[PDB]
Amino acid sequence: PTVHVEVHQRGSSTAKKEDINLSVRKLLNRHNIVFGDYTWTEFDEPFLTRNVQSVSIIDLSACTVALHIFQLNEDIIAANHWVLPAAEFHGLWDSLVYDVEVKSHLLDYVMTTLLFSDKNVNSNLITWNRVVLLHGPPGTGKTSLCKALAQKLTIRLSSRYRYGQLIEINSHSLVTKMFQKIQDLIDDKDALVFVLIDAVESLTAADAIRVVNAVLTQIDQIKRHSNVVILTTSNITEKIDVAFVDRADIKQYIGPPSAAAIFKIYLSCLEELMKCQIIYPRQQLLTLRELEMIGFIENNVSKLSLLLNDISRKSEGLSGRVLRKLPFLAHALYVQAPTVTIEGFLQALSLAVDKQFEERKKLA
Ligand SMILES: Nc1ncnc2c1ncn2[C@@H]1O[C@H](COP(=O)(O)OP(=O)(O)O)[C@@H](O)[C@H]1O
Repeated sequence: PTVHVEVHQRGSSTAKKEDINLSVRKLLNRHNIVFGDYTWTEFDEPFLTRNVQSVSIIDLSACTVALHIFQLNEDIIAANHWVLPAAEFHGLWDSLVYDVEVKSHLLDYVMTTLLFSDKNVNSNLITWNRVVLLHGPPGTGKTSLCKALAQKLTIRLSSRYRYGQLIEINSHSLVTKMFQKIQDLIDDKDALVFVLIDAVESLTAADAIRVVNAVLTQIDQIKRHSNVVILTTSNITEKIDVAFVDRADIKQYIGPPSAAAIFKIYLSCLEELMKCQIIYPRQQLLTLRELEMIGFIENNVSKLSLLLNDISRKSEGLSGRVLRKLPFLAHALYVQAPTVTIEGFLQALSLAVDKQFEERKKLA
């Protein structure tokens, strides 16, 4: 069995990754027994304190332990460009809460695609290509998940590629000049190059006819390369569109979150405010599973978690975008103070949610 361990090497570190590889594996033999996903940020060994920010075990270490040691990179006309792994995308993957194994299977699909591409599997005999489509209603994290997926793959494939690239083309819009810069990045075969075309449905809605055909033909060229992956998103979940998108061999529906997911999302927001001490004092909050084990009995330990559970349920229907914005509105409208008890914040969050749906009915 294989266990994955992501090692965040400090930007200021100059040590070889083989040295870090041996240090981290000594640390794991020390602790050796693991209960689940655990992350060390403080170390006793001074070589690790110097060169490693965090060691995270991610989903008894007699399994096969795979280390992924990476450094974050701290820093083209109509395109955004990041060198991967990018500091901007650090923590994005974990901030996206989907139902079980949406992100897992998506990672595995692209992993198999890259494996098949790397071994020159004949696609006439086994179906695969280099295009990925996430489709969903707007605000479900599709663009973020593409970026987070590109970051995960670069980190997980650090043995085959030395770094990654992400080019985000802004659909709202020389075309030869942009794809020349993309080809220069592809020319470096030590790099896994991701090209992200957001909301491709706007292309078929948009003189405008020539620009589209120019981009589709440029896409057809770069996808001929082994180190290229094309990520696309569509905010219309149902409709058919453009060839390379409709023929994408990986299609994933991304819908709005369930009440179970909303609960986790809110929990992550409340944890963050407690970490920053905007919510003070800190209090213990229960997960759904923990609530289910006590049959949802209302007592001092559970009262506030039950209240959050009920806020999550009347939040059903809202997108993730709105959900992670509501704690900001809750604080700005109903707290307006540097500090607030969790009781006060949950009440504020509840009002903010009601306000969202009042605004909704006015649009109806
Ligand atoms: N399922 C989710 N869980 C947590 N946060 C989410 C989720 N979906 C969206 N968000 C938040 O909304 C932000 C913007 O979403 P975005 O990726 O632009 O949506 P889309 O591209 O699908 O329109 C994300 O960066 C994220 O913080």
